Amino acid sequence: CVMPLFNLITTTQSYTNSFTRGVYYPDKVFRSSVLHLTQDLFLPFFSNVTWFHAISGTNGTKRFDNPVLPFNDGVYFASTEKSNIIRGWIFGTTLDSKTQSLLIVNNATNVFIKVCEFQFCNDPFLDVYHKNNKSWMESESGVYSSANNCTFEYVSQPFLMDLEGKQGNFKNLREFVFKNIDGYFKIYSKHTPIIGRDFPQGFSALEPLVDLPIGINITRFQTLLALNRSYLTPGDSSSGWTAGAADYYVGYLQPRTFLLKYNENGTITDAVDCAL
Amino acid sequence: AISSVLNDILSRLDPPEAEVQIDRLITGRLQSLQTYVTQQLIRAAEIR
Amino acid sequence: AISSVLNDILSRLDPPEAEVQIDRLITGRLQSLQTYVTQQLIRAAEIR
Amino acid sequence: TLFIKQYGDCLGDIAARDLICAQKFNGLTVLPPLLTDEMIAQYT
Amino acid sequence: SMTKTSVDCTMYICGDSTECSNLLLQYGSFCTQLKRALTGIAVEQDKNT
Amino acid sequence: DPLSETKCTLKSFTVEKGIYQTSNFRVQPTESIVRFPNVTNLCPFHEVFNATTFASVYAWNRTRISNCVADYSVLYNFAPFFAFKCYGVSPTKLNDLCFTNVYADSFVIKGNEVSQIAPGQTGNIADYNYKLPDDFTGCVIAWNSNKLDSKHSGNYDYWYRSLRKSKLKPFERDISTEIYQAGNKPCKGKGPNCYFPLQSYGFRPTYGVGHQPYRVVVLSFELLHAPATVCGPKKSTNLVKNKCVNFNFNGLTGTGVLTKSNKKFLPFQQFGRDIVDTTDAVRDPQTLEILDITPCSFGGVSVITPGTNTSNQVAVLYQGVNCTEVSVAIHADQLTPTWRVYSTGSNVFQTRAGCLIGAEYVNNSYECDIPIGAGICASYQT
Ligand SMILES: *[C@@H]1O[C@H](CO)[C@@H](O[C@@H]2O[C@H](CO)[C@@H](O)[C@H](O)[C@H]2NC(C)=O)[C@H](O)[C@H]1NC(C)=O
Ligand SMILES: *[C@@H]1O[C@H](CO)[C@@H](O[C@@H]2O[C@H](CO)[C@@H](O)[C@H](O)[C@H]2NC(C)=O)[C@H](O)[C@H]1NC(C)=O
Ligand SMILES: *[C@@H]1O[C@H](CO)[C@@H](O)[C@H](O)[C@H]1NC(C)=O
Ligand SMILES: *[C@@H]1O[C@H](CO)[C@@H](O)[C@H](O)[C@H]1NC(C)=O
Ligand SMILES: *[C@@H]1O[C@H](CO)[C@@H](O)[C@H](O)[C@H]1NC(C)=O
Ligand SMILES: *[C@@H]1O[C@H](CO)[C@@H](O)[C@H](O)[C@H]1NC(C)=O
Ligand SMILES: *[C@@H]1O[C@H](CO)[C@@H](O)[C@H](O)[C@H]1NC(C)=O
Ligand SMILES: *[C@@H]1O[C@H](CO)[C@@H](O)[C@H](O)[C@H]1NC(C)=O
Ligand SMILES: *[C@@H]1O[C@H](CO)[C@@H](O)[C@H](O)[C@H]1NC(C)=O
Repeated sequence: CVMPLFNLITTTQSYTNSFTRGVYYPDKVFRSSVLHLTQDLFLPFFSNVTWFHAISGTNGTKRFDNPVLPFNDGVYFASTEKSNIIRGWIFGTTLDSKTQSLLIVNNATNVFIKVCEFQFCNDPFLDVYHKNNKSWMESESGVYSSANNCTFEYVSQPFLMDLEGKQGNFKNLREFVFKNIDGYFKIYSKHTPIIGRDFPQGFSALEPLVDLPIGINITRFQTLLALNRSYLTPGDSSSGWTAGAADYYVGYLQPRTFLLKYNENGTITDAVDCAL
Repeated sequence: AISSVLNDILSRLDPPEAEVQIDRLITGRLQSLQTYVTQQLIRAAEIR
Repeated sequence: AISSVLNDILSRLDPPEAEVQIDRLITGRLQSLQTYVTQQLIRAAEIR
Repeated sequence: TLFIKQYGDCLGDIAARDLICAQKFNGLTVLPPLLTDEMIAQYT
Repeated sequence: SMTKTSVDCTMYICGDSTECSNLLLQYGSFCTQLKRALTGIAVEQDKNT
Repeated sequence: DPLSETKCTLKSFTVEKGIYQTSNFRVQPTESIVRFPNVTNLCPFHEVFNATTFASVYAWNRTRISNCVADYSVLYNFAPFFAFKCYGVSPTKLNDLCFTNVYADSFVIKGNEVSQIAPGQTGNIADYNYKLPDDFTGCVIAWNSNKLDSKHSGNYDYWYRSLRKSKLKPFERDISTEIYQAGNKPCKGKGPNCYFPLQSYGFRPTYGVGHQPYRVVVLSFELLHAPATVCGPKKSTNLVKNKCVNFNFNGLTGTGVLTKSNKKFLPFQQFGRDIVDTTDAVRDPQTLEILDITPCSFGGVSVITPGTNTSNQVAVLYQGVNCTEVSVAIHADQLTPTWRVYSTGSNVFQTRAGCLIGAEYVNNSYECDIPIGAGICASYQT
């Protein structure tokens, strides 16, 4: 656990409406041209979310905003960035080695999921920097000290995610939904090109991506930020760890009855809340 | 069922065993409602 | 019952245990059919 | 806008499944009227 | 007149199930009555037209 | 023959002229197929059965079983099986179904507390150390372990939790050893209103059978919800399409015809459904092909008779089915009613109400006597 000295900035929690986003497939069953009324842990329509930001200033002060947020019954995570500052998330109750915790790390070549009794630092983060001034690489030393009593390790998803380019704005509309089932932890994802600047108005179903049968206890969740040892902003001689602009939103799920509209073609095209 | 009060059965019994009695009361009250609705429909036809 | 498909109940249970689930589903479907026939009879009287 | 016509075939579920086909598959059949609409038109 | 519908019990209640069909006979004639009522309704529709 | 069926239907030996509804013809299946995944490696139940130590109930051992073939015959190879009772699943049928995720749990339980391992049970062990879900859908094997887990000096290695603020929700594990507080007085150690929640069995071989230690293994398998990966050792046969057959797709039994699908399943989905919530499409576990499921043709059967006094000739109307399908099924001996009416080419007529077999279609037009449907009527004429 090595943390360079930084001018830490108190977290800013701007509030914004949630619009109609946050619709995922309740189950693997395929239906077409039906009006399915379902009860599940959705995201209530036109709800309110906590908008955080993460950037490094030109005055030597870097905004390090990684607060600790309740999980309750679910979390809708949406992210948008250029350099993939959000490289993963950490889940747990007390954030120590006493109880098992869930951790996800993006290796930029694969996706790492480790569920052990990790011992995190005060502000754990992934150490990414240059090697021999030729290549980029990341290290997990700055996140945890030691791993003991491991119960689930997962290394898969050899996808780089953002690959189309930065046409609209980084083309990085990334949405995740985490559900704390009794014996499962589900992840749903969808990548969308930018229409506008941030948080556009539209509908997009969230197909499931990965299923985790960990069966662990989660109460709290926290997000990890990528820290690169300079060499990001051209024309800057500041030899220090710098982080690019990062924006993400967290919504809280609730037990709601929805009305999904599967088209005649396979994909969900619209949904209506039954209590809005 | 043991009793005609839902709360009494709920409090005095564990869920899995009380499920049978709650189902019995549900069946009885559903039959009562369906009988009322059927007689209302017949009387509605006569009144029409 | 434990499932709405008779094939599932038949596959996953022994006959003597599956009798109960089969009978529960029979009761439910018979009640539904009786309700449908009664409503159809009243509608038929009105249409006549 | 409306049943039986000649629904003995369900078109192989070319475009999902209609309500009538689903109902037919569980003992719900619609018998055709005795007088076709041509005969009703002739009577009128 | 209205749509003439004929409903088959055994297919609706115990569709392709010998055990359920055998268990259905224990309920007496709760299906000959349904078939008779629906047939009467259909004949009545034809008579109405 | 159809006339006898009409006689049975009317419960009379004489049949008046008319058209009667007798039964429902059905195209019976020819073959039976089973499609199971390629997996062959056996699941290691013996390792959780050869567990040299059994964890305490408050921290009961839990292991997952997946991506393997489960042969529950090895359960009977164990000798004692003091309590072998399966919830929601037939123990004899365990060898045929397919489960998605099998969870195996093991612990050592009190001799007379075996009956307390069940949904909604009352008692300390039920709601303070190990709570089963109210909708438990698995099996459990229990047996005594006196000759493995009894020490003459006493077995204090195993413990149970008895004091806590609230009861445990089902499938919840509590491992903390924090002291218990009674009332509102703060607790800092052993003393008044403060007791150690963990107490030991103190098992001894000299104790009675009801006081003997008992090893218990819990096999909780979640039912069909699509991503099945643990299947029985039943062998799979070849797949046949465009023929009414009995299918068994990954544990989904039924009867219907199979065909290629134009519906595009996304990679994660396994089987489709109808709007009336009936299974309609299934993806083949082996070839990863998506197929429809359409039930074999059926429909009512109506017998047209001119009255049993006039003649014994009858005409059968197969409601809502083309004559091609009926003729093919008859030629293949698949119709459920086995009294095939003689067909001579001109005895087959296709009405809008169905297929009329046994009656000749004339070009004339008379005031019709026996109503068939859709402007078609039948009568007995020279
Ligand atoms: C429905 O899914 C199908 C998958 O093919 C898509 O259909 C194609 O649509 C394009 C654009 O109109 C046509 O050029 C192709 O000929 C279609 N292919 C077919 C019909 O096989 C279609 O885009 C989807 N509809 C959506 C997403 O609204
Ligand atoms: C339960 O006990 C087993 C040993 O009996 C522990 O170790 C597991 O052993 C099985 C084979 O018996 C392996 O397949 C697993 O990979 C092992 N798990 C490991 C090493 O973590 C097991 O950990 C125990 N489980 C619990 C929940 O206590
Ligand atoms: C979200 O929180 C803000 C806090 O000021 C509140 O004003 C707003 O109404 C909230 N949104 C909803 C939809 O309740
Ligand atoms: C990331 O991927 C590289 C290969 O690209 C591999 O060698 C390494 O172990 C992975 N994990 C890291 C750097 O944590
Ligand atoms: C791991 O398990 C051991 C053995 O039960 C236990 O003593 C220890 O506290 C656990 N945690 C760690 C971090 O080693
Ligand atoms: C029956 O076959 C005839 C002759 O090709 C055709 O006109 C009719 O549409 C078919 N009906 C069905 C239900 O297949
Ligand atoms: C379980 O028990 C004995 C030792 O007690 C061992 O030799 C045997 O091989 C084990 N059983 C299996 C099936 O491996
Ligand atoms: C999970 O941990 C929280 C926080 O300590 C606790 O309140 C809750 O009871 C735990 N739930 C389970 C199922 O263990
Ligand atoms: C099963 O084996 C067949 C060939 O026998 C192969 O085509 C198919 O992909 C395999 N299924 C798997 C590996 O899931």
